[PDB]
Amino acid sequence: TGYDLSASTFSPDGRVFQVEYAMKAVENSSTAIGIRCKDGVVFGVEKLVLSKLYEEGSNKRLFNVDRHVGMAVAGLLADARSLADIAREEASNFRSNFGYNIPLKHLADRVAMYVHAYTLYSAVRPFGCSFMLGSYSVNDGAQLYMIDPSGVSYGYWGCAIGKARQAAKTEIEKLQMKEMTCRDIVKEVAKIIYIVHDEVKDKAFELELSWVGELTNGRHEIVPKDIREEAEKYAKESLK
Amino acid sequence: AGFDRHITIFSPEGRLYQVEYAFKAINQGGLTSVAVRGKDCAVIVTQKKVPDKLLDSSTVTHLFKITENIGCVMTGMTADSRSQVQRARYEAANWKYKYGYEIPVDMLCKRIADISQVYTQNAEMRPLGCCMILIGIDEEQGPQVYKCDPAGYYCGFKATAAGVKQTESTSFLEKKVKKKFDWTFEQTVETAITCLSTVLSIDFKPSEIEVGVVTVENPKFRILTEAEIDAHLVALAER
Amino acid sequence: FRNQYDNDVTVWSPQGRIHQIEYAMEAVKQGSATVGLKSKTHAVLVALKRAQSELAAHQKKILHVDNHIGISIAGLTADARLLCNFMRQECLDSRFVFDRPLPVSRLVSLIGSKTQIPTQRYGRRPYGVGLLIAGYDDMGPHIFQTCPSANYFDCRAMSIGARSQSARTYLERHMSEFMECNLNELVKHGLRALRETLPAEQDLTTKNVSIGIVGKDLEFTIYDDDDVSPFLEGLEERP
Amino acid sequence: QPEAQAKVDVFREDLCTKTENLLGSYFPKKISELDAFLKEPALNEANLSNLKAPLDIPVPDPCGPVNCNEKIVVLLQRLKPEIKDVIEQLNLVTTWLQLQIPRIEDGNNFGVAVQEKVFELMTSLHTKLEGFHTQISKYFSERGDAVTKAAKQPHVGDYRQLVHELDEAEYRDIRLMVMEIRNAYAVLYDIILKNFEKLKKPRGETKGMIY
Amino acid sequence: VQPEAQAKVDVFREDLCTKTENLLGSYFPKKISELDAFLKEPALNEANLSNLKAPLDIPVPDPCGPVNCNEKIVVLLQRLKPEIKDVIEQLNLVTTWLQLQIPRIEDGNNFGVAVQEKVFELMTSLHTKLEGFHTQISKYFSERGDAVTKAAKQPHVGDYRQLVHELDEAEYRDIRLMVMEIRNAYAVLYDIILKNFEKLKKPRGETKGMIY
Amino acid sequence: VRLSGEARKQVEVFRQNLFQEAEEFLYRFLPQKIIYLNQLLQEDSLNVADLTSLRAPLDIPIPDPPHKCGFLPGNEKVLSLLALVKPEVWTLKEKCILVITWIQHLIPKIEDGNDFGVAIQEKVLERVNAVKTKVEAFQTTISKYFSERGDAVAKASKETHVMDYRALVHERDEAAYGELRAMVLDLRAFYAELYHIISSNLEKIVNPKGE
Amino acid sequence: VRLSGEARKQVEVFRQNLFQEAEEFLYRFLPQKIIYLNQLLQEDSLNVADLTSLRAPLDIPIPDPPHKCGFLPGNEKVLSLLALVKPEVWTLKEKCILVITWIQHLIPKIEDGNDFGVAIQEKVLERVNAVKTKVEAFQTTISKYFSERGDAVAKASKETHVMDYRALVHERDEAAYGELRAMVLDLRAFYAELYHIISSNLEKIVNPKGEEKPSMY
Amino acid sequence: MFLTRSEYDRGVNTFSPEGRLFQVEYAIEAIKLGSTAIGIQTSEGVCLAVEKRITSPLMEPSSIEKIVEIDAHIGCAMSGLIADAKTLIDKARVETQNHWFTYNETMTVESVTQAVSNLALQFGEEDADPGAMSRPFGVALLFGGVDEKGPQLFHMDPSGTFVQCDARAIGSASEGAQSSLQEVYHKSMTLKEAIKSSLIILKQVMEEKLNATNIELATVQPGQNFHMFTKEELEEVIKDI
Amino acid sequence: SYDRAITVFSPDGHLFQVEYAQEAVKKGSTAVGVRGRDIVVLGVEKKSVAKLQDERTVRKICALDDNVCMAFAGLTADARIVINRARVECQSHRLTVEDPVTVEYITRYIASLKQRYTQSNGRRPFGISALIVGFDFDGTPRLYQTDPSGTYHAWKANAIGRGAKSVREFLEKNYTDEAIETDDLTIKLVIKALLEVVQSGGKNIELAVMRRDQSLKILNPEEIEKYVAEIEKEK
Repeated sequence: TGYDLSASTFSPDGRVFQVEYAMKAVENSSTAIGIRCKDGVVFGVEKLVLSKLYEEGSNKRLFNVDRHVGMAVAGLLADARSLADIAREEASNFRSNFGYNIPLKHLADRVAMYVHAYTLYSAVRPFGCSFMLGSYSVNDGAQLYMIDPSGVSYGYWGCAIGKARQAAKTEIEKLQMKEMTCRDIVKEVAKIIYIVHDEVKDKAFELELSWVGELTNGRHEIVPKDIREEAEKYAKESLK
Repeated sequence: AGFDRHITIFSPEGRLYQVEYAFKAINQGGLTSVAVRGKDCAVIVTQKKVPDKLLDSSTVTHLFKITENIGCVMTGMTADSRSQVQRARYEAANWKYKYGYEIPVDMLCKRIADISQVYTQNAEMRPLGCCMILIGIDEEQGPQVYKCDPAGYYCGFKATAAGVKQTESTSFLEKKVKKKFDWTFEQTVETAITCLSTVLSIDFKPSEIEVGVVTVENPKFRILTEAEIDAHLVALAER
Repeated sequence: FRNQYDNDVTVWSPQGRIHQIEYAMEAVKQGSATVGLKSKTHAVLVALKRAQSELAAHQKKILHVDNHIGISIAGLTADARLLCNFMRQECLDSRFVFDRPLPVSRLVSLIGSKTQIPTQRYGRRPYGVGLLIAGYDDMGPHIFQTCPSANYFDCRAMSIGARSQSARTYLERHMSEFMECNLNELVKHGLRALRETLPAEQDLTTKNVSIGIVGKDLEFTIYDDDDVSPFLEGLEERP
Repeated sequence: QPEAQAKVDVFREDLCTKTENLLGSYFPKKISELDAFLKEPALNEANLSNLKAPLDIPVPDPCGPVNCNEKIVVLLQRLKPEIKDVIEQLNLVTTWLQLQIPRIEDGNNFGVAVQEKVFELMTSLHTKLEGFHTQISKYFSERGDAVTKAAKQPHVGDYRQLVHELDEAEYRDIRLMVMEIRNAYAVLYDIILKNFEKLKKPRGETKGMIY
Repeated sequence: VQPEAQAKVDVFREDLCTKTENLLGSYFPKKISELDAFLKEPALNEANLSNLKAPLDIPVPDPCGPVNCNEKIVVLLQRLKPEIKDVIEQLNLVTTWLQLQIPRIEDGNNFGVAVQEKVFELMTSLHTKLEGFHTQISKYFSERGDAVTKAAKQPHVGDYRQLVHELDEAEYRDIRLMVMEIRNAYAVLYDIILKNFEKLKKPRGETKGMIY
Repeated sequence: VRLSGEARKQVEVFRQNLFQEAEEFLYRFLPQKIIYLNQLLQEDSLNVADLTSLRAPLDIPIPDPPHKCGFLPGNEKVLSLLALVKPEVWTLKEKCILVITWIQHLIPKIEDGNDFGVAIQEKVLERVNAVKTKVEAFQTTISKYFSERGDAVAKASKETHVMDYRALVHERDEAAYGELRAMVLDLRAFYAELYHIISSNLEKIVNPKGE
Repeated sequence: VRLSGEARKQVEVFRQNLFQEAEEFLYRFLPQKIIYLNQLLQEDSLNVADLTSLRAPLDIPIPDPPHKCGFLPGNEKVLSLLALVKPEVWTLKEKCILVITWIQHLIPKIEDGNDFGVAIQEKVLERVNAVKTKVEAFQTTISKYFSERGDAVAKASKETHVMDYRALVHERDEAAYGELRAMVLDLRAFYAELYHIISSNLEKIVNPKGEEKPSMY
Repeated sequence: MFLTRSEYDRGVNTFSPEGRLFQVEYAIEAIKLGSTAIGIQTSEGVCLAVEKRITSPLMEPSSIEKIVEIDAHIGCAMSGLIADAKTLIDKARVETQNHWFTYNETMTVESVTQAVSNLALQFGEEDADPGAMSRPFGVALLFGGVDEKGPQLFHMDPSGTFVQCDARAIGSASEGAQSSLQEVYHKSMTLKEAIKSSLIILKQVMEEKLNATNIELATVQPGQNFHMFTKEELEEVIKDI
Repeated sequence: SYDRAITVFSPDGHLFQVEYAQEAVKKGSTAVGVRGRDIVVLGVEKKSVAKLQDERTVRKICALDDNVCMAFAGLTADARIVINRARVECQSHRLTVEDPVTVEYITRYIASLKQRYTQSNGRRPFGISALIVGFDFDGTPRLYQTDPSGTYHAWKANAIGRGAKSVREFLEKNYTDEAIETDDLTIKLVIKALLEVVQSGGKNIELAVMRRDQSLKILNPEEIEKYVAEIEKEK
């Protein structure tokens, strides 16, 4: 069956299988989750330490695509870094032309359309990355968006990507994020990541966290290490 | 065979099977949309299915506003739908810029459909696997309903459906127009909801459906609130 | 069979793996080994060169991009030369424009973008070369590796090329002492690490070793066959 | 009617429980048992002159009961339950894998291909084992025919040699068959264990929210 | 372990290499000469097969004495059988030599392997034909015995008499073509190997390298 | 072709009866057969542990070392197992024919494209034909048991000096028991596999070319 | 699947036994067998030049032109050479079985990529399976020799008048000796070919998927 | 047991499994079709020699140009495709003259070899220019010249890799000619000894008996410029052997 | 396998499409060239009149410029394109450097064009080989040959096209300093060489000469008849 070879093609039953094959790419990735609460959005990533040789604070999967928005990625890291460059360019162009910080919904739509361009044409493959975007602005509020390799974009109160998406999603589902505040949400994100991590298959992980919210005055930033250590100790204690 | 797998090549029977597969891609989504016209109003209804609780229900929508007085409902791939929606908005604004008046619904449908034609004739790109249904009010012609498909066919309609239950829904609607007495706004909305609910067997609740309307009194496309949808739904059950 | 899904970079596999990129990642294994390690005050690159014949000179495995950055290559010399030209022009552009040395992290980011573009498009192959980038900047000493896949890493130490796992395990077990080492101790550690990769019959020589050092006070310098003899003499013997 | 699906699903759940129990306990136990049996001194015989059995036919210058080779029939009597067992277990795992084959589709046909690979190995094993079943009957029939030929023509000695040669060939074939059955259990366990995830869940849900 | 084991197999390989080289140099040419000489001899090529007809001493109807084999055919078969054994042995030698010269599997640059594969196919076909000849000899003896026995059991049936005569004639012309085939097999094997020797000996070729 | 009214009625009733019978077989008869074969497997006769127990008594006089044969009956145990299994075998062959013709009638007009449905149909009927040929092989073996046992018993009676023929007769009975048990198991497996394939691919089988 | 500790221990024991036995075979047994087989070939018993010497006296009373046969023995030369060669055939079959099990245990979990090593592994498996089939054909020929000579001698004795049955008996013996020399040299060739293919392709056979690589993921 | 699937050798820009990129390797095999060329570097100079491989007597011997002059300081000897060789020679010449124009100096042999190598690298098609041959250059060059570092001999291959070599042989008999080079060569040998040894090796490998017509010989010494041995000088040396 | 694209090398590094174009050249009508001391003679066979065809339209020999001419064997349309391109290059070179083209310059240009078509896929090689003749400024005769591959070589005398092997063997035998002594002897040599492979002598050869400082002259059929008569008589 030559239908799956290219994305220009359609299956006889109406399915573009290259895109689904690209969606299978992110499942290879280690998990990443983002949770939205009243104050803001918290992101977390389970960054597996492949070797002791690799420096800490390397292979970062949490990027800052503008001062007021952050990006968390799962799937091919090369494609993800390129998509982050695209998103940064889109945000800068929006600021330059329209004179203010890009709305997250619009940014998600533009990067999603850029992604969707690739599924159509035969010359170029779909992206191999699924990524989450999150921002807080006093006008818009807390917003969390996820973009699949297809270019589908939606807003999620809580979201997970990667290998352990389903388990992470049920754990997130039993949380009541809407009432909660960010400084608790960091602890619960750590708990969920420690739960879904598989010690047997994955040797070790270093929890990589970020948030955006009013506590930052609407700037996405990496967690202060004291708060990281507190959340990690809480997660280890709860794990039992 | 090999006569499929490329849009350009014709079959020995001259059928271009790839676009026909794009038509199947619409039904792969598992959602249905219905549009029915009235004497003074046009409505679009479609299923709203939220797979996960975590998804923000506000963000997920298949109803989009091409311009202030035109609304559309897309059925098929979500990404291709959003792209075609963006192209439609650009075409409408560019029409207003060049010609000084709001684009007619028929001309918008024609522009989008001939774009779909350039897709189905050039090799490298694929037809967008989505279907559009546009509703608006034209002062000369009254309400209008139109549909684009991946092939480039753009015919106007009294009432239509798209998605998995299209044949059942058009069978239902065909009976209703045949027993034509009229359709006021309430009867129009009721006909749409009854068609969708009957073909799906759903017996909907307000969250499960999203409805958008245009009316000669208020030409702007508006997406009714859950309260308005429940008001219409309860009226259906009572009678 | 699955001979399909391997032809081009633009074809995803049924399990989400682009096989041509992996086949390119195999290319680094073909080349002679290289090792890089850093201290608080210095960053070092050391290499094992290969010769086509006794009469032929050993190939150049360490190349200087700028005073503050230099590279060592494992994999295709063609791709190495091209990427080195790109990096040199980027650094020259930074010095011309801003009159500052380019940050090494930013340079490897540029390399990653340039390398990523082939993988996604039909046409040019993935750059089938793996580079170790070492430099000193205001933040401090840095070592990075770049794969034929555009992903790059930041490393305390790393070894690329044939039989480099032996060097990696030596480096890992000896890593703790590296940070406080003198440059002589550090280059000696790296030399032993690449000595692990060599065949048992072969031994380090003045000819087949090249050493590259950069630091706060030291611009990138490649110590050649005659100049490696001070660093090599300290090493004791094979275990 | 979903009652039929209910019954077949109960049958599939039973097969899944059985094959999991097999892979966990039965296959390792049989591997160890068969390894012990081939290590046994019985089928490891240095000299086959001991294996040689008498032929009561008189030489020329009506024969008495020409008994079968006691050693070979003993070893065969303990062998044939093992062959029957391994064939039954192979059939069980084969039907389990067949019921796990998913709906036919033109994409996501990995895991399905994994199942086909496991299937071709299982088919080869089944053919070899039923070949062993056939071979035992061939031994009995051929030895009987050779003995009858020798009795009818006592002057011919090549029939005497033929009977003895059939006996030693059967002994060596029994040894190789025990090795085959052990190796079959082992490789089947290895393949199933390595690929169990895909064999159990070939495709999964790749639809997502594309459509 | 066992570089000594690799050394032993290498000793076997070097022995096969020098043996096949000497074989191609001397043995195959002289065997081609000998076999064409055997063809030219009058014993193998006879004008009339009535001369080949051997006495069948069965008495006709209005217990037989020893019915002997066709002495001409038997003598010619005794000449033929060494040639079949020899050619099969040499073919096996060169086949083993080529098999040892097969290189390590590599994903590409397998044209040298393809030459070896084609030559190996030719050798395999030759082996099959030669084994067929060796079986055909025993077939001849068995069939002639069966026909003689049928004639003795049923003297009235003359067609069995004609059958023994026809089997003798068929075997004579068959061994003529067989000797031709042994000669031709030696010749064509020599030609294939001599023409393709460079690729057969060194399929991959020198690894010029320096791309890395 | 001009279609008579009676001819149209005849073809229509055939198609109607075939499709009705296909639904009935898939949803009512097939699970009933699966449960029947389950209980038949659970019966004690079909799970005899010691195959030497069903070793029949073969009464032929041992020749005195250097008179006549009485009636030798067949093994009642294997004969009873045959009486059980043979109806199931022929029944599966009949239902396989029904499924084959049902699928073939569902095959649509030949057209250039949208041929994945007909590909699925062809795959399913290929598997069904494979099931049928295996079933025919079971029938061949069932026929072979009687002739083989008769040949072996006749050979033993004709040549009483050779005991290997008697051992062969006992082996034929044992192999027959094993083969019949395997037949019951794989008949159940074939029924279940047919249900699985048809139920999984029913939408494309009944409606291959889309709508 | 839930695995008992005894189950894991049993499987580990089988794996280590298989692997060490394969190493021992390839590196100790095979060269020893090669030297033994070439010594056998060099020995004069397998090096007979005049195959009419191999002919054994067939004592059947020729009929007079117009007594029961004695015990007719088999050809002792052929029988001795059979005694030599047959264990070699069975041992090569056993070691081929060991090799297929070794490689089959070495093949990795099925994956879409990194399939070239698996291709080499399965190709080697196919070749050794071919060698297995060839030795099975050899032992079939070994049985065929005894049966054919027996029926030939029986037919010659029954029909004493036809000489060509006696000629057939001698012919079967001669062809047997030729085939058996061919068998033993083929056995040496098979052993050497097994070593050559496995040694040359050993890195891929033992470690098909290869060393771990830096994650693209 | 033969596995000959290759299925990846066709088409550059395809990494085969094990990442070998076989089109370039086949191009490197291509130079073995060419006539053997040989270079020896010495303190007194670097010499280049090649076998012309004249097809017919009617062909003019002078027209065969397998040793050429990039400039006075550098000469080249080539084996492989004459046409793409001409292309690379043109690139070398224009780059030398561009260097003279821009910096009023003479390029080093390494720099010239790098200049042509950059052109050879362009088979990858990283550049968007249409006028670059998709196939790799099916030629190997030997660059011999006296520079600031003295006599230098550089080797270039279809890949575009380049290295200095004290003595190298390219072409058909490069295998075996290189072994003869390895045994004969010692760094101290004068150019006369190098000329004699290279001609010995060329006589060994060449099918035809060596004659002044069928070889081309050249030397560039520190004092002299690139020089080609004439018919008479070739006669003198081939007589001396 | 490796014969479908010009770019792809084969194992053992053979580019086979260019070889196929060189084979296509062999199909064409024969052409022969010889260098006399003061003449260069270019002779080409004529396939057939067909009795309803005008001979003037078909001419294998052509003049690129006053001092250079060519003959071709191979695809006629490709030859026409190459001839026109070389002519415009000749006039452009005269425009650029105020000097007449040298024979080696024009054969280099034609070879470079053919090479340019070989190197890139999406273009097929010119299926022609050519024999270019001219007199240089010094007055030395020059004969060059080109092929689809793009290599060019000077030849004292050569042939291209069908029967090139046979006629060039004959020419290797016959050619000597003695034959080149006379202009008539050069013309007779090429005529005999074409007679070696042609159905009939006078009817089926079209021949031309270039002298030291004269334009191309296509010899009249009567002159060719006289020369073949002189050749025929001597035998």
